[PDB]
Parts: sequence; C-alpha cells; structure tokens
Amino acid sequence: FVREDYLVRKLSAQELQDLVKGERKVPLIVDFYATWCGPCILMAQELEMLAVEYESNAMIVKVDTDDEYEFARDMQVRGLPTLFFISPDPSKDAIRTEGLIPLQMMRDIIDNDM
Amino acid sequence: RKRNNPMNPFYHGTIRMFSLLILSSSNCFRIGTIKNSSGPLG
Amino acid sequence: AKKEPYLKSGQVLIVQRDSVVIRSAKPYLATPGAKVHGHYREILYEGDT
Amino acid sequence: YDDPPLVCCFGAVQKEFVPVVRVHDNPMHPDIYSQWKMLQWDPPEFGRAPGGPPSNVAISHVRLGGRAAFMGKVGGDDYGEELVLMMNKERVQTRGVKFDEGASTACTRVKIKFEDGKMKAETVKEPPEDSLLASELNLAVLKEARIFHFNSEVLTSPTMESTLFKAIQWSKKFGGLIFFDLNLPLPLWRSRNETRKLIKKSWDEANIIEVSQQELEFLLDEEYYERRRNYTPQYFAEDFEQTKNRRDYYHYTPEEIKPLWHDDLKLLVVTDGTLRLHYYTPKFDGVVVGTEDVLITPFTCDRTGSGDAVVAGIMRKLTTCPEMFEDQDVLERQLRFAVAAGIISQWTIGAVRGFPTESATQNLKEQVYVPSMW
Repeated sequence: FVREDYLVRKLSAQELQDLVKGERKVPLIVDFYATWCGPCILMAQELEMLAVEYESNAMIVKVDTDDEYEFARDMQVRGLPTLFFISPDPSKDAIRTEGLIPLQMMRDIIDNDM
Repeated sequence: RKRNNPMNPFYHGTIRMFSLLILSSSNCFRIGTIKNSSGPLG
Repeated sequence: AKKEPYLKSGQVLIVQRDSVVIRSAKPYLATPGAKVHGHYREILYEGDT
Repeated sequence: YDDPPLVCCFGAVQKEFVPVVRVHDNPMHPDIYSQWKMLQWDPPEFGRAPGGPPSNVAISHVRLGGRAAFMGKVGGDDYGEELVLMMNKERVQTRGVKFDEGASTACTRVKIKFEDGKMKAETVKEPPEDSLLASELNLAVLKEARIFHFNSEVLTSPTMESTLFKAIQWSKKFGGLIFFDLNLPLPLWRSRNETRKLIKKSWDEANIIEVSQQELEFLLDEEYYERRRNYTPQYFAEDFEQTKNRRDYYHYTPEEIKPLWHDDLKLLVVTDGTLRLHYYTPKFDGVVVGTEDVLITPFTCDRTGSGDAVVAGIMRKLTTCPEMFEDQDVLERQLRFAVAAGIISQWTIGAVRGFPTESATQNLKEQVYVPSMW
C-alpha cells in the first residue's frame, strides 16, 4: 500500500558477485559508499534520482565499505564516492568513476558506453 | 532445592565498605659478623 | 616548599618514602547556623543536598 | 615574480572524493542519509579533518590570500572543462593543466576477474588524471613555485610516480620546497611495511610533511599506541590531571619519530583534526592546542575539506613567514591560523563551497584565542 522511499538496493560482496556472474540485460551501476562520508549523501541523492530516471533500463546497487572493506580494496577502490559502470556484455570492460560526477555524466556513460 | 529442578559440559577499583564506595585512579592520585639486613630471625 | 608544586584538596591516604597518595576531597564553607544534611561518613550522590 | 610566492599542487583534480577510507564500527541507516550527519559530529577518528585532492588545497590556498597553480591532466570532454572552469573561477592558475582530447575525465577502464573465488578488478586504461607525462610538465610553474605540494595518491599510479619524481627534481633544482601531504588512500592501509616501502622515496624527497595522527600511528605501530591509549592504572593515578579521564592528546617524542626522520626534513606536522597540531623540526618540537565546534551548526556541518584548509593555511603562512622554520613561538602563532582555517571549513556542506577566506580565518583566530596568543 505504501511505496518504498528508496529504489537503490544495498548488496553484499557475495550478492554482487552472483549478480555480475549471472546473465545481465541492462547496465549495472555499483556504488561504493560509507555513512560517515560527507560526499556520499549527495551521491546517494543523485543515484536515487538516476534510479528514478532509469526505471528498468538500468540496475543501481550500493556496497557499504564498512561491511565489504576487503572487497572494495580488491576492486581497486581508492576513495569515496566511487562508481562502477558494468556493461551487460562480458567482453567489454567496466568503467570506474571517482568523485561527485554530474548526473549528466552518468547518463552519458550509461547511454554511450554500456 | 536442587532436586525440585524439573550448560552441558559435553557440548579496576578498590572496595570501600563500612554501603559501598569504589576507590580507583579517578579519585586517588600521587603527589611527589655479616652486614645488617632485614629478614627473619628464626 | 618553595621548589614544590602546591598540594591540592583531599586527605592523605598513603604515605611513602618520597610521595603521598591523596584521596581527593572538596571542602564546603558553612557559616554558623547552617544545617548539615547527613551523618558522618554518609554516602552522598550527585545533586544531593 | 609577483607576491605572495606561488605554490604548485601536483596530482589529480577531483570533485570531493576523500581518499582516506577505513572501517568504522558505528554505521547509520544504509538508506536514510538524513541520519548520516550524526557521523559528522561524531566522526571516525581518521575522518576528523579529512583531506582531498590537491585541487582542494590549491583552491583553499587561493581563498586564504595566496597564489597557487595546479599541475595535472584532464580529458577534453565536458567534465574536464567543468573542473578546469571551477579551478579558474577560484583564481587557481590553469597554465599547468594539460588536456587530453581522447581521454574521459575521471574515468578508468577496469576488467573484472574472479581470482580464487573472489571478485577483483584490474586497471586496463588509466584515467587522464593519472596519465600526466614528464614531457607535459610546465617548467615556468615549477620554476616560479616556492612550495611543491602533492599527495600519496599519485604513488598508486606508475606514470604519475615517474612524473612526480621528475617534477620533484625540477622543483628542487629551482629552489622550491617539497610538501608531502600523505592522505593515504584505501589501498595504502592494507599493511604497514608495504606502505612504508611504497612511500619511502617520496618521504625522503620531502622538506615538509603533514600526516594525520592515524596515519603516523599506522606508519610506526598501531597496536602499541592503541594499547597505550587503553592503559588505566590499577590503584591510583600518577598525577591529578590523570584522574579526569580526559581525551588523550599524547605528544610523540622525537625519539619515536626518529625512524621517519631524515636530513632534508624541515618541518613535520601531525594533526589530530583541528584539536591538536604536533609539529617537529630538527631543532625543536611541540604541540599547538586547537579546538572544534561542529555542534554549533548541526545541520550544515561537514568535515570534508578540513585537512585541505589546514594544509593550505600552513602553506600560506610558510610562504610569507620564513621565520616559522626557525622560531618556535612564531611557528605556533602561525599554526593557530591554520587551526582557525580548519575550524571554519567544518561549518559548510562541501569542501570547495566551505573554504574560508583570509579575513574570516583571522577573525576566528582572534576570537577563539586570547590576545597574547595571536
């Protein structure tokens, strides 16, 4: 009866591993964040807006570095906020963006690179 | 008793009584023949 | 002593060769006619009269 | 050469992006970001006064009345132009910025692999911020600049490592000073020995070094200082001030700093946020007592960019007060300015948005301290 206020889902390292291993039709956007990080609030709102924009044409997930610190270090995360744009085609290579990039930048990456 | 019972081994501060008070570092602080030797005599 | 730091409020608890251990205490001045609320050695908590 | 003396900030230009990331044991709601401001006024110790990219230091230094130039590379896309425009509107010199038409600004190509049953990534194409070559350096900037500033983020890139060392040789040739502001990124917190080997060369190439308390204790010994902090006497305190259970502001002895000392080091500053500024010079050492108040504005406080403001204030006072390196009283008096700059920078959301001006910083310094401490 009551819609949920947040569309971006929080996943574990194992769940994200299964998601990446499995077949994907739409681009997958992975957010690395920490609640103690000030810039991550603005990134959280921006990614909520992006998730509203791409209803079923993209998948937005977030990984907390306070629960998956080793997983974040393995994936070459040097700071926060950090975004990973994973294309549905396994042949292609993912893109890592560092910093509070604009929403239009995310739209361009998703449209012309995924 | 123990019978009427109806876990398995196989599977700072100093007390001050006179009423109890605890004395610790939060309230106590420091400011500042042969050779004769102390010992037993038998 | 002139070359020593000032001793502070409290009671001498331990006496040693070159030092003393003090249990800190707070003095309260009371003019004649005041009423002490408690017996000797009575335990008083924070905010108690 | 115009006044004040120019400083050069070398590295990547990014929007926000605090590099220092560790594990915190007090997480808020994963979705409700309106609760995350409580971790701004009760922060993790490593995030008390976070630093950022060298562009933050350059912008803060210019806002404090200094002249700064940024040395780095951006792509030829919209994001690189926007970053360069942001640096230009802050009156930071852009002539040291190199454009790459074929590169995407702040974008890195990585390949996802599943080594030993765990997902991992490896870099395929480095971003243009990490792809500045020694042939793309600006020799006029390196000649004019009196302080050369960089972070340990460039040590995570081999191209930027080589470019950084060439730039350090060039700057030392012309008489500039090397400012190493560590700002250890997430990979460099894995273990002490590998980080020490990785940063040894840049550490020995630096005249001025700024580290946080957590960074210094990680570089020397984390467990020893954690044990020392947790120690409590069993029976009685050794002095009265130890009975108050006050916050620990332990001042490291120069004997403890001896492993990290070298001959060209003129000044080492250890910052416990804005609360403490432990300084070490070849002749003397001490601590500058500071403060903080983010609870004065609970709804606008944000600690991002505070360390950048502290470092920028240090550079601003160093370029105009050469007696800082030799006079202890003057050094403390000028470091109080950086303390005030860091304090103000915690009162606004956003690092660049909340960087104080020189007038406001001096006003706050005179308000906080007694007149004899100015």
